Parts: sequence; C-alpha cells; structure tokens
Amino acid sequence: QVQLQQPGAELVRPGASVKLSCKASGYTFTSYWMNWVKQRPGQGLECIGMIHPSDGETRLNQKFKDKATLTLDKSSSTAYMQLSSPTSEDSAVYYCTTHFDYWGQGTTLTVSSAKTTAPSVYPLAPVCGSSVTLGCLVKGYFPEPVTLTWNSGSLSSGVHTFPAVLQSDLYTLSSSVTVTSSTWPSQSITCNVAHPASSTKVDKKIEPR
Amino acid sequence: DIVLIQSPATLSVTPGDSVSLSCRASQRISNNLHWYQQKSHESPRLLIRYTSQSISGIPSRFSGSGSGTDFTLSINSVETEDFGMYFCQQSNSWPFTFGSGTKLEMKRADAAPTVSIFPPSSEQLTSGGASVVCFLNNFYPKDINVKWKIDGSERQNGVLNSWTDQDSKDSTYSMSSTLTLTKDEYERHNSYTCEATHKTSTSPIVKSFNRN
Amino acid sequence: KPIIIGSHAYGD
Repeated sequence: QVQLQQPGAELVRPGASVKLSCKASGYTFTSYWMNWVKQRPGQGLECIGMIHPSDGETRLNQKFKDKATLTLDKSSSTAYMQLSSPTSEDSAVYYCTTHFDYWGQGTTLTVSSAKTTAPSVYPLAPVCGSSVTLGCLVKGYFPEPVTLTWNSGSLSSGVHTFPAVLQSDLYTLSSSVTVTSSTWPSQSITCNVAHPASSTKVDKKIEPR
Repeated sequence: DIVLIQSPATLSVTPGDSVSLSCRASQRISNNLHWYQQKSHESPRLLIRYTSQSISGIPSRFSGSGSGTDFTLSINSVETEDFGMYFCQQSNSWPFTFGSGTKLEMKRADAAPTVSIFPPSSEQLTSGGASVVCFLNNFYPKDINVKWKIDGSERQNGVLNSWTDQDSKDSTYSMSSTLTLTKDEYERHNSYTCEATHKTSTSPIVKSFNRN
Repeated sequence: KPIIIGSHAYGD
C-alpha cells in the first residue's frame, strides 16, 4: 500500500535552513501531486504548496513565497520542503500528502536555540483519606522528550502525566499517581525519568515529608 | 484567501446521539468542499469529498451536504471512535484553505476535580527556586479556572498550566498547575492555596497548606 | 492535470 514517510521530529536553530523530507513508496511517484501542510499546536491547517514530480509543476501559497521551497529527488521518490531563515513562527507540524488522502505522519519542527539540558526531577510527597496522590515534577530539560514512569512502569493505573510545556526555553512536565492510603508509604513508590538526548536517567523515591 | 468558518469550536455529544457540523465559506465554492477527521496525535483523514461523495471504508453514518456557501457534515449515531477534531477544506480557489475546526468531545456526567496540593520539594529549594504544584484530576466539563493565593492574596505571575486530553476510558479531563517562585519568596509566606472554580459548584474547591 | 482531492486513493 501507499506510504509517505517523514521523520517524526526536527530541531533547527533560528536562521539555519531546514529541509524536511517525505519519502514516497507503493505507487508511481510521477503520477500524483505532492502537497505540504503546516499545522500549529492547537491551531488549524494551512496549505504551503504542491509540486508535481512528473514535470516539477508547483503551486505555492503566496503567504509562504519567501519561506518554503519545494524540490524532489525523483530517483529516490523523495519530496523535500526547505524552510529558509526559520523563526519561532515556523515551529509546527509539517505533513506531506499527495491528494489529501494519503498522508505522512507529519514532522514536528522546533525552532530553538536552547542547548541540550538534562532535567531536574523533584519528588512531591503530600503535605506534612481513602487514597493518597503523589507527584513528580520534571523541570528544565531540552530537547523533548522525556519518558516518565512510576516504579519502572509497574505502577501504571491511576496515573496522570501531563503534556510538557515551555518554562523558558526549557521544558517542564509533571505526573500524579493515586494509590490507596494503605499502600503508601508502606510500599516504595519511585518516579523514573529518562532523557535520552542527554543520556540521563533519574530515579527519585517519594518520601514522606 | 477564501475563509471557512466552523462554528462553534466545540460540541459535546453522548455516544448514540446524532450530530451535524457546520462550515460556511466566505464566497461561493460550488461543490469543492471536503471534510477531514483528525484524532489526537494523528494526521487528518479524508471523510467526505466534493460536498457529499463518500470515501471508501468510511462508515455510512457519515454523510455530507451543502450548497455553494453553507455546508454540513452529518454523523448519525456518533460512536466512541468518532470523537476528535473535524475540519472542512475548500479547493475551489488556490490557496486551498481549511476551517479552524470543530472538536467533538464525549459528553458525560459533571464531575468536580479531585484536587491535590504539594509544597515545593525541599531538594528543589537548594536551586533557589520553589515550585508549588496543584493537580486537578478527573473533572468534567473541560472548562476550569485555577487561582493561586499566597497568604490570602491572589498571585498571577509564575503559574504554568497543562491539560490532558479527554480520558479515553472515563471521559474526564485533568489539569496540572505549577506556581514557581524564588526560594526567598516561598519562605517568607506561610499559607499556600489552590482554588478551582468549575461548573460543578458556585463555591471554589480549595486546597491549601501551611508551609510548616 | 488538475489535482482532484482524494483521486489518488479513490480515483478522479
């Protein structure tokens, strides 16, 4: 079947050009248009433009005339979109799609000058009912993502792990776990945080105050 | 350049109920109007093309209609797999443009947040900062206000909020609120309060602690 | 040839 393959994530510094790739398989690459679509976090979809691999015919949304450049590697069935002088306004998901039916999975582009920074991990015990909730606060890391678990993934029910948000140029996220009162502190509960981009793993055991 | 308006931005419906969504174009677009579904973390998926043409594999409960300027997507008997974002897109004039989207969320019984407040980690204070955390878990509907008070006075600066997507098993929402202060500011006050105002009561839900 | 929405998966 048709596949359109895009890398999940790209990080660019402001001003540095980035070139996103869309590799097409399963059909004749010169037989259909290729579209690019921008989607900002909570927002809508904007067509950037399209290029036809047969003859290189291209139609560009004039909003992007000085931002995007569409090209092709016909020999590898790959379509490209180059974003020039990226700014925080270009941070977005970018989808390729042929005729808006087959879609790539989208590339999350982040434009940032932040440096790779390991997270600080803080255990959140209760102040000092039938159940008790504990928390784990992950502050000041870059890039995304971190992976947070409780007791190495053993403790998975009653968990809320919240989307990461920007605290500055750095990310922060948190997680609550809820367990019956009789289970903690008699049983150990630990927050585990992995940040592969900094090759860091952090365990914080939750201790009564 | 052609503007498509999807109003309202959110709809709440119970599984089994029927729904229609609205899309209105700033100018006439003939039948060049298509509908897309987009679930959380997924690319969009074409549902109906050219106003009313069905898409192979899409359930027959989806249908489209419209006339040049006003369009509707109908879903008879919404099912749990239908909840998500819906967009319309015109292809009458380049640039092709999308509406802003209508989110279909699952209606359920109102539920007040379960609220938990946490003093800063004492290890964090050695960094010179102090984060007070409030979790507001498993409430419904999504709309909620959180107010932080320090020794009884409202505090605006330094709060960071983050919200979970609607829960795929019990249809609730949850929220985290972090108030970050300097160590010195944290230590020179003694009462910390997280106040949650929600449709579920005209009285705020309050959790607070005293630093010692 | 003009793009037709959905014609790649679903024909002209």
